[PDB]
Amino acid sequence: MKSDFKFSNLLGTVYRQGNITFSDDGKQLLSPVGNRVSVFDLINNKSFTFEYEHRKNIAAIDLNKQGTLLISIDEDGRAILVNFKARNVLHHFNFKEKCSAVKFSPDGRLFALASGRFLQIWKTPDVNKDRQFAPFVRHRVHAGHFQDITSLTWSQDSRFILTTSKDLSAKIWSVDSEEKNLAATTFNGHRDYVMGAFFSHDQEKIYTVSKDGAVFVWEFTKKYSWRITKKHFFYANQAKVKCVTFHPATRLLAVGFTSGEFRLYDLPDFTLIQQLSMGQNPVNTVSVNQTGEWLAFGSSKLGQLLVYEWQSESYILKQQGHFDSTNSLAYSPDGSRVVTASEDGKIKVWDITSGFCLATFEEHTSSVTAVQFAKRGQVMFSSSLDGTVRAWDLIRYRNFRTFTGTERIQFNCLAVDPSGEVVCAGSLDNFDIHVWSVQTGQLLDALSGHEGPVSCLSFSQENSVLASASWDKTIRIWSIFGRSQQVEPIEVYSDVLALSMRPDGKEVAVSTLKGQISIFNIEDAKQVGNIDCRKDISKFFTTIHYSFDGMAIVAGGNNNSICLYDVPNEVLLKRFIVSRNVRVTSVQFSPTANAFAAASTEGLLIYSTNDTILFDPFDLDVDVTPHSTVEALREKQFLNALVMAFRLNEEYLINKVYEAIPIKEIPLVASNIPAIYLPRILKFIGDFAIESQHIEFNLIWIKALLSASGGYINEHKYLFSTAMRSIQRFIVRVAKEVVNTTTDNKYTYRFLVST
Amino acid sequence: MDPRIIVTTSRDPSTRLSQFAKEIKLLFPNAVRLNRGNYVMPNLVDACKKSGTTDLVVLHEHRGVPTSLTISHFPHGPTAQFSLHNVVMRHDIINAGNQSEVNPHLIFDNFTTALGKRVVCILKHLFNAGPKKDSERVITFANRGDFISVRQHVYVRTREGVEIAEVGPRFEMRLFELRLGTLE
Amino acid sequence: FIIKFNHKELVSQKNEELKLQINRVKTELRSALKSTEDDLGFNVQGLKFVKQQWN
Amino acid sequence: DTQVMRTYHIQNREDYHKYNRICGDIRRLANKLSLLPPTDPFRRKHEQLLLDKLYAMGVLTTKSKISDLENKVTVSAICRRRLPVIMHRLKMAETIQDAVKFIEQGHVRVGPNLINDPAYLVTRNMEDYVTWV
Amino acid sequence: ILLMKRCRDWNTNAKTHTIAQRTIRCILMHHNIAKLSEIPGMVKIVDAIIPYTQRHFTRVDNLVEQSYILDYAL
Amino acid sequence: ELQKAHSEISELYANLVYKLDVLSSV
Amino acid sequence: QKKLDAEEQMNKFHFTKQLREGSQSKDYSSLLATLINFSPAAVDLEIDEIVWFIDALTQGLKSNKNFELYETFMSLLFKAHGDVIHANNKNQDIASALQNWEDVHKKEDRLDDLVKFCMGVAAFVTTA
Repeated sequence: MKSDFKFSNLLGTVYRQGNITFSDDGKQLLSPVGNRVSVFDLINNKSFTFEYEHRKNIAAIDLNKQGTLLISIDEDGRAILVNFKARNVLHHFNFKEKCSAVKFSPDGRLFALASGRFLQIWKTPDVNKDRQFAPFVRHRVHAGHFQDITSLTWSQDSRFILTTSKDLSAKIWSVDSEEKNLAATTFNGHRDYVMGAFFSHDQEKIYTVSKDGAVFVWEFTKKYSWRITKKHFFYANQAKVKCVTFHPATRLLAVGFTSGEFRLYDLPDFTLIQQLSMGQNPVNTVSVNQTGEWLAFGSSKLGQLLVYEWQSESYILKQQGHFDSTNSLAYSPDGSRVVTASEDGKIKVWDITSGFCLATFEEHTSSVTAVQFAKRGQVMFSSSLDGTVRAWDLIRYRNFRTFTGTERIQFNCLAVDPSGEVVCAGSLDNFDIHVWSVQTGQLLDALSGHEGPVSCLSFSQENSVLASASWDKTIRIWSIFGRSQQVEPIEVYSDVLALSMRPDGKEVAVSTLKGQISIFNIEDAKQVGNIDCRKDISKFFTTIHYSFDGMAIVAGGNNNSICLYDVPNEVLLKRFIVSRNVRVTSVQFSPTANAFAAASTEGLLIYSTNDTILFDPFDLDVDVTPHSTVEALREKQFLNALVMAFRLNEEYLINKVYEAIPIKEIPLVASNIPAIYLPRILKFIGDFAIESQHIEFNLIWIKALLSASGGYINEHKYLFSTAMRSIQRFIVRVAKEVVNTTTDNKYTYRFLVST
Repeated sequence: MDPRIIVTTSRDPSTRLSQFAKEIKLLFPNAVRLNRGNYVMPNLVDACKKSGTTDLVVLHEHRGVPTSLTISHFPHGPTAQFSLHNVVMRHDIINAGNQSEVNPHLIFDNFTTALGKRVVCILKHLFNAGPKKDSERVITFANRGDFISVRQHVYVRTREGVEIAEVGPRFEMRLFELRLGTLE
Repeated sequence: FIIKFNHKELVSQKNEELKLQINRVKTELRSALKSTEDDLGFNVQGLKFVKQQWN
Repeated sequence: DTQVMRTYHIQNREDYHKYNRICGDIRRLANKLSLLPPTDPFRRKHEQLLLDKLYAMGVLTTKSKISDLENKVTVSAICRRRLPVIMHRLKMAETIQDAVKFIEQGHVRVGPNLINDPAYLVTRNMEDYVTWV
Repeated sequence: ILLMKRCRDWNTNAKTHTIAQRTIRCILMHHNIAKLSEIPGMVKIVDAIIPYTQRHFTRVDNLVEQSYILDYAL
Repeated sequence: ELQKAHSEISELYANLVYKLDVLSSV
Repeated sequence: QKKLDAEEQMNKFHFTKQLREGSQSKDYSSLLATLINFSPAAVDLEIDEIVWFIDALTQGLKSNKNFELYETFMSLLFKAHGDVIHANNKNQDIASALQNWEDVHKKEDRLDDLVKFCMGVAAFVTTA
């Protein structure tokens, strides 16, 4: 593996503060985090743009009128421009001062920034290529006010700017030096502090709201001038109106509270439509869709990290969690679901291929320390600081058992067999290791062998060997299923915390008490010790994992860095997190061989092996044209089209050279493929299958290949392990579709015979 | 809960110490026979603390009075040393009758709860090997002041007659050094 | 179990009477078991639909 | 008052107020749980668990009776759970001043983690694992 | 209802439930959907039989789909 | 009464366990 | 997308011109296009005509495409109108259209056994 591994997702949605908005399409959600910007699509949540020039963690964000331009503003007053796929088109330090709000036109000509005591409006650049040192042009600026500008509103004429100010007043701005009605007349009389104003989309009602709950209505009579029309006085509501947004339907109001509840109103009626509670944590900001069908509102960082989507006919579209700093991760045996462990004592399941927050379990009394799956796909065991461990199955959602029984307040490491018979846990403050049969919770023994705190534990796929790393310079090996016990080695060096097993039972990886990470086998032949963990903005060794093909391990400490290594000596690639104020605490490796994970305090995973890179595996260009020679082998010689266009690796060719060959030709092809061109096409089918609707077509392929070379992948293991997992998830996720509905037309014909 | 007992002598046992160590081995599922290749290692504290065991038994021989038994509870550290009556030639028995997992009834005669009570706890805390708690045999601890006697008998009923069965060796010990241990 | 221990092409390699014997054996098994499969697969949804009406 | 502020190298003046509020909560818990009928096992069980967790927190290092809960829980007891006082009394440095001088500049280690805070606290069972770098 | 509660009793253990299947497929063929007009209480029954047969669905499904594997190799 | 006293004392005990638990691992 | 409808059907919490113009000839391709376009129509199939609906569906199975939506249409039809289908005592002209559905549904039975083959053989190479 050599591929360009880079961030194109993140681990759970909103940790931090910011604005929030939709696209004009109604199908794309714009919900930032503090550090980057994560724009989901509403159906099948995915990840589109990933800027990083933000040195400070706050955003202000909006798109113009079709989503071709996105900005994001942090505290300092520099902004960054992207078009559609994070080109990072333009970059622009804009201000030495912070910004409160940013607003486009519905026309894409003008541009709106509120800062300091001024108001900036800019001429918008179109989409082009680059070639501007300074792309933004100043149109006008307006002086002046008395203090800060906190909210901003645009009108439909693109001539008419309604803006509030911090000094309990509002003002009006004609854009094109018109002096619309020859008046920029102030709005006063407000007893309390102003949180927002809105201009209605019929040019006759000018709208203001205050922090107390008061709402003031002015008319377009400019006897002659402004007169009040409807007043209020609220003294018993007794909170503060935190945020406010107005409908493009021009009938409805939305009001957010610090108290933790959600208000809806009507504009000239002042009827109470609905209010909804979600907690006590304050509402930060709220924005409505362009058609009033969907509502979304964001919640503040110290309070809920939760953003709901409620409709006007009252049902919650998207609910979510995404809590704080994370302890542990593990991949499911199907490569789609990822467990997380949080500090507040929950266990949440994340479907991070598709951004759902699926399901939770809450029986913990305090923080969670360890999660890992069993290989059956049935059950998963959680470990806590509760003083006990417990079992879980997936959509039965029911607690099997809660093993404990000696007086204890701290467990720190949890590991189970592949056999599912016995569960072992290592006490951080007892010098002993615990086992339990999963049948009862009987206590078999207490295996007394250490002299320090036992701190990392794992099993083998041979499954007769227990690997037991304690924090006293001593690695130990155990027998559980024989009729005796064993002799346990001594390290040379440097107290260990991180243990990691090869899936063979033949190799053990340890992390020494410095940057040296070291490996040795089960006949203690120490292969490599490897160099430090760099990137200060002391050095550590916290987690380490053996990759599934048996050719790589991944090291993560707590120093803003993560390193790749192979089985020989060499440093492969060092990826790392840039931000500003631990980060990494857990890393494991996917069973799809496409990416892996790194549990960070921000929360960020993916590596994403892609195929945009020109690899030349077996002398690619002696097959001179990728087009015309392949065009010759689409007419003739379908054995040679596979070997020719397979040495080539344009993904824009493999669809056609793979599709075009006929059905009867397929067993003749699979019977005559070379054994060296096998795994990349077995991995190609396992990830091309999940996309298209060619189920019959790919299924006759996998019949031919799996029918062809069964013993060869039986003996030449540990790569077709990964590929075989990738095809098996497609097989089960299509089988449980068509067996269900084919049953649902299998009852029908005999149900006709009934009566 | 039930203890883990280790038995150990000097590097040079004869037959008379061998068969004696074979009888003292017969207090299992937790009694194990073991010699040292040095005389007594000073690393036995790391041996028991690392192994997690609770109790230790040492057989040796001195010339202040003749031959000596030693019992110690390991983590706290009380240690009773006792003197024996006869070490000359016992019965060559390593297992006969039942197994030693059978928890017998335990008999103390001549109740002295003034200052021998710490002894009477330890003999309770030693002979609880096994999950049985139901009597098949019996072991007798006879005080005669500072002379105690040890017996092993099996229930032999005959026409509902409570007849004893003498089996094993017959001991008679005296309180030798008992070092004042700690809460540590 | 006896197919996974040992074997069909690790005890002999010839197109013989045991090889074609196994073909009719497994056809008998898959038919006779598919019968019970179809009977149950009609039985269950036969039971559901009356609970659909006993509202 | 400021005798305590000057004895234990407190970097602030706020810390005496904060620990005063926590000890006030412990005393009013003690008084409210005290005024029950003394055969009610609620009172016996909860004062017992409060005793055991205050064993573990190292504040009542002394093995105690019930009436010690009014008596000994002060600010200076929890102030003796601060790191450099554990460091001095474990005979590493020479004064409390020089212990704070070492923790200001990174040479002290509890467990496998670096420490640079003079307000980290130690248990009665974490202080076995204190060394240098 | 007297036979049908014996079907409830016979759906419990494995390897016999098949016999308890056979009459059930009979009776829906020989009576109408109303379970002819005057009908006693058996909602506990018709509730009870569904999870057992749903459970026996998957086992014979696995024997069937694994039975093809001994043919499908050679 | 007695049940009320068990209510408020179990409340302050639940709060106090939290306040000491903040200092327990920090 | 292919998960969206099959999860979308289980519910946890004009068009009248075209079907009658398909009552005249075989114009149900545009009708199946307005079925495949948008609007989960669990209320729209509940607002005679059921025969032309089944003939529309047999034109749906006639092409070798979009069976994953079509099977869901068929089963939802037997969830919603399943009494008017039943007619209390069957074999009206309804059952002729069901008979038109039966044999082509017997034609589409082949795909399941292949899935059993790959699932069990892949399970064997996973084990062995």
